[PDB]
Amino acid sequence: LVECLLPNGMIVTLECLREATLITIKHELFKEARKYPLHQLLQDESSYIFVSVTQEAEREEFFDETRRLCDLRLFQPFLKVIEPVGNREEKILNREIGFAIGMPVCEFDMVKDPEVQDFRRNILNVCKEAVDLRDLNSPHSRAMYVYPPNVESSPELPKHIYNKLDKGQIIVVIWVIVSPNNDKQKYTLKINHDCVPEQVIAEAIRKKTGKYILKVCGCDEYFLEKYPLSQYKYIRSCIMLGRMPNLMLMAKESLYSQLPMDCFTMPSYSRRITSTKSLWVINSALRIKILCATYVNVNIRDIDKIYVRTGIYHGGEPLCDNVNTQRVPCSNPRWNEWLNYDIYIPDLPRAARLCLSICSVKGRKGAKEEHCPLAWGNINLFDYTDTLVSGKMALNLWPVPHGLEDLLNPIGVTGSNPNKETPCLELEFDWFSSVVKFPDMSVIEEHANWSVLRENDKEQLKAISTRDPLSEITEQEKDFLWSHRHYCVTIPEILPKLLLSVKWNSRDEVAQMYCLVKDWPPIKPEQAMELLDCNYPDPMVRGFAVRCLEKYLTDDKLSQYLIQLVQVLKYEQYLDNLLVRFLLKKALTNQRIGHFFFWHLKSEMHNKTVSQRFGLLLESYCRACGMYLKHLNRQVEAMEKLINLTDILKQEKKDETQKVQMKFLVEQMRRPDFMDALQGFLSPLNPAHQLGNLRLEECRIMSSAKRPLWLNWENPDIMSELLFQNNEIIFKNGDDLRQDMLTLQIIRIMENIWQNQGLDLRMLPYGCLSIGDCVGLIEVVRNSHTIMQIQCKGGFNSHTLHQWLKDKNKGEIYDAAIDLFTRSCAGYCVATFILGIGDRHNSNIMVKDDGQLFHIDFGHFLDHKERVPFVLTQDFLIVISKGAQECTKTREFERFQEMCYKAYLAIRQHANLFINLFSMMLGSGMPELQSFDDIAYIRKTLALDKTEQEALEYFMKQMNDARHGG
Amino acid sequence: NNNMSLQDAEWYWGDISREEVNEKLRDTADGTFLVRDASTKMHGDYTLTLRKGGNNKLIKIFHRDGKYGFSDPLTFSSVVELINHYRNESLAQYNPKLDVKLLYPVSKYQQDQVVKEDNIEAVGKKLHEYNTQFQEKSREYDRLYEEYTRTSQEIQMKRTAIEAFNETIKIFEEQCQTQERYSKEYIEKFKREGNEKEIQRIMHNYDKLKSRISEIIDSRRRLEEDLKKQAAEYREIDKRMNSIKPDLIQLRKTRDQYLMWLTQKGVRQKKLNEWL
Ligand SMILES: Cc1c([C@@H](NC(=O)Nc2ccc3c(c2)CNC3=O)C(C)C)oc2ccc(F)cc12
Repeated sequence: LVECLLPNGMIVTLECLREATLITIKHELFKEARKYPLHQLLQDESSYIFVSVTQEAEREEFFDETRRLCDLRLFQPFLKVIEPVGNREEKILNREIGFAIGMPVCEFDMVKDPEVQDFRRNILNVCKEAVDLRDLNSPHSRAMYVYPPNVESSPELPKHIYNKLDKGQIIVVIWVIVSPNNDKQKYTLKINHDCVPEQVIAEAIRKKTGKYILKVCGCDEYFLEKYPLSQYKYIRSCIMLGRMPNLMLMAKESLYSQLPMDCFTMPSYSRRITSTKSLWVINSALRIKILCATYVNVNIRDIDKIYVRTGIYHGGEPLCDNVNTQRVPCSNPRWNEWLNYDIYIPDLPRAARLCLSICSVKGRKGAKEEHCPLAWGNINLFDYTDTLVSGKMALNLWPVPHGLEDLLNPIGVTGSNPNKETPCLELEFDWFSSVVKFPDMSVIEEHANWSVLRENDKEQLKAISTRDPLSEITEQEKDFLWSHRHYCVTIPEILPKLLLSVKWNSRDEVAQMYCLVKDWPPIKPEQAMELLDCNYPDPMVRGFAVRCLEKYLTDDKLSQYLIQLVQVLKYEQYLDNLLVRFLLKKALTNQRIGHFFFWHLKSEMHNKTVSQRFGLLLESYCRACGMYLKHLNRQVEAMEKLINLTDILKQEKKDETQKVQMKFLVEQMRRPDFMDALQGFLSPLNPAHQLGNLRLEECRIMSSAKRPLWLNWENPDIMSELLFQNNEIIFKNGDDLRQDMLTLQIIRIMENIWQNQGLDLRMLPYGCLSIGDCVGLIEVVRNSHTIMQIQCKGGFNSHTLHQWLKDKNKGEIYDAAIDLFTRSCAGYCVATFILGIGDRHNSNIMVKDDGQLFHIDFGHFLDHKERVPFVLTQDFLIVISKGAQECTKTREFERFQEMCYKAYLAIRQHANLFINLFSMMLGSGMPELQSFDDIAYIRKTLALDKTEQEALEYFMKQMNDARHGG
Repeated sequence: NNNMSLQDAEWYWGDISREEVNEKLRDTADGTFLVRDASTKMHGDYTLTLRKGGNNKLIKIFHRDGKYGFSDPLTFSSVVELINHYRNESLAQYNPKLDVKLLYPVSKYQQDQVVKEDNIEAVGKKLHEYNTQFQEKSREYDRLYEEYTRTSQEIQMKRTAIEAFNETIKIFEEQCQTQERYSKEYIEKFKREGNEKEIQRIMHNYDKLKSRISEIIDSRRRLEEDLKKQAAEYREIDKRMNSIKPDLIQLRKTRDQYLMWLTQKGVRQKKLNEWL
């Protein structure tokens, strides 16, 4: 039953079914109005729509009558009938964008803050300069956007890959399914490895006797750019494994006819729109008043006093001493006390803040006054328009991040807790009779041009420029660097050191650095990513560390370094900065970046501290992505179904056995609405694979800790047998998956260095992705068994893994299932040591099909942080020494230890890059990566205080202690 | 003389990490200091860390040709000499921007005497009495934290339903005033023929509208009953944590001060996990 509200003061009770559309509910509505009094003042069915409130408490109107009843998400079943209002399709697009990003677009109009409202109208030329670039030369330019080249940054090959090419010749299979009755004429060619994709096809037509495009059979990847064929990550990865690259020639127009022409229209808000003193003229200290705390939640008979501790910081470091207030009683928290600071007004840096808090003094135990914070909150001192805050101000206070004992939280976010049932705190800043700005960059390069021969110790500059970012720095060195600042422009990789030496609470230091960064030579983007963590908050530093990404970072590396470039947006202070104009101009020219751009932002919209600047950033992507918003909506509705179905298992069916639960699952999945959302959509783990028809016989509930969910799809491609022919995925609801997403990204960056050295160690960094709050997707690997399963079958003995792996393959190939168990049992030991991983046993070690030695389950890696030594169990030695009885002196593993030594070193010549990725992740909110005290163990396993030859001896001692260590 | 050996310098610590000096100069008055061995391990460098106004300054002690100091002219005998020279002189001699005197040395015999039960027989029993409670503040604090983070999840839902009823109830009242516009002149004043249809047409339609507009207001007023009952209990469990968190900080200073006084300095045991 639905209650309609007619346009003439009537009310009709209409019986409904839960699949009716808006037409069958509306066109039948006006035929029911005949038997009610004022039926002649009504109008025809046209020129009327509905309106109602939804789960999100929105006053939405329904221009799209093709939607059905259950698809609306109403609050109670009522309706209303009016005439339309507004633009017709704009109201349809604003409902799409609001379903993708998880919150209404109308919410961002009830925000009065003038900062939120100039981002929305000025960001729209980054969303427009992209769309005038993805569509410059069509249809070709539109083609590269949707299917972009998946290439590698380095054209030339390692030496252990050029060997497998006899005279630089590749063998490729060019399928041609061009028979009108879908018959296939496979070919075979012998061509070079430096051949462009318009010559592989230019000669496969003279074999047969133009205007075509290649494609990876099974997963529709395309070769559209004129590169060397060996540079693609498919060709380049077949020459490694010695497999055969299966291509399939296709026609252009069969591709261009799946590229629907989409357009971008400026939104509604596109068109809705004196006497200043510089900061260098004021003469006063810095004084801040503290009126009162609106209310705080502390017990009466336990806490005695409370006070408000404050401080003036510049990116983690205090610019002066910390000040307190008097200890008022619990009941009457009012201070009204001006606090004074020993900082001088023209000596405030552009990125200064105010970090305050409210602590409690238990005491009553000798001189042991044990202080404990109750809340915290930060605020900028300047404004996004360069204007010092001068007035009164309120501020709601966040909760203390539980696990943190410090009395201030300098690393948190600057803003007010949007919740309103929180302890408030009124402040008041000092009026200077007008607006006080910040000087422009032309009155700052004169204060330094006004306050203004080789040597023999150039070796100490080099000795410091090549140091660890977590290494010591002494007072003698900071003055040595700053004094020799006009020669550090020949050693450009020293700039992260020359900036921790300058003192930011004095405006002659800072005024001279700005004229020095303005001419600094560019750095490698592997090094200009240190200048974006929580230690370099100035806006001229961070605008140097972004002109280096924009001309030295490639789309290969950006795709690898994108989980950290989305965490250093939380370290920003304003909203319309230069890091967001870069990561948005990229997501709007490459749907591979935009796919993970979306899901990384969307995965953490549930967190209230970041939930307003991401939402403003999603909304700007979803409005200019184009045709790809339709696919993202179909992916979001699929996960929504899965989250719901799993909740019922976790709450209602959480007490009977698995018999009833597996039948309820097939009972729920066989349902004709669950079955229509879970089919025919791309994959969140990889946008190039496309899921298909589900398999109810394949899907099952797993007996793991949380009881996750197994799911099996089918490849809907016409050559899915050549590549794999099933997509299998795990779905987890209740376990955080950011600890592993970062563990598997290190393993994938380790293996990429080894491959370019010439060491052919082989890892398997499978896919992982967190979609929301404690919910994510775990990729499954085909034809692999855990060591526990392989050995429990063969019933204690230590030759079971060698007997099993010998049975499963034998003959001329037995010298490859032992070469591969060794090229991968070494890599996963020079990696589970460098990262202090000690949670390893049978059930989380897996050997794949031909002896590849695969590690899994990087989730409880922590929860106890002497140290973690090493493993090298005995039965993995027998497989290395070819089953010989005595493995300790075998000749085969002496080239085994020789290749663990070459590995440990190459990960030690790249220890800075690994340091600059755990430090970009400190304000992420992960409970075990908070301060630099946790990235300390990297320096104890890589031996960074020692020297190189002393480092190697540290690791040889580590192996031998576990080679026979128990 | 005043030149002693640094083995008995109470302010001397020697071989400890940078990450334990940070929580010894945390929120302490200026002129607090200690000396420890360098991390590069040249056997005799002895870096110095100074707390001058929030930051932890770190100063190098060079050791050329049996002399000590900060600058090139190393002209002192021992570190106990160089440290005592600056416990009564200002550091502005070396650094014009470092006018601080080494006032408060971080001793180590200060807390080693605070321990009680001199005999080791009471050390293992005064220890098991302080690990049963710290392992109880663990459970007692997380039993009252999920209950906190959970109830915060409920208030945000109930607080959103009220914006639902405040919209619905406003969609009905916007019709009663537009109903009255028509019902006065189009169908009842014009139909003055003593007919009873108005008792069935408007009298039976305007009644169900008024039985609905108030029917919804009885559930908004009802929803706020548990929201007020829940927002009040959300403060009662937020107050219980504050009476537990500081006491959860003291028992971590009493176990560790009993796991070091004799449990390790008296013996280098792997027997740690049975005497707790
Ligand atoms: C954590 C963590 C690391 C670090 N690893 C460890 O700290 N291992 C370790 C665990 C326990 C103990 C020890 C060491 C020593 N003593 C113990 O008890 C690296 C940087 C060394 O890398 C990560 C990547 C992704 C992610 F989510 C988390 C991490």
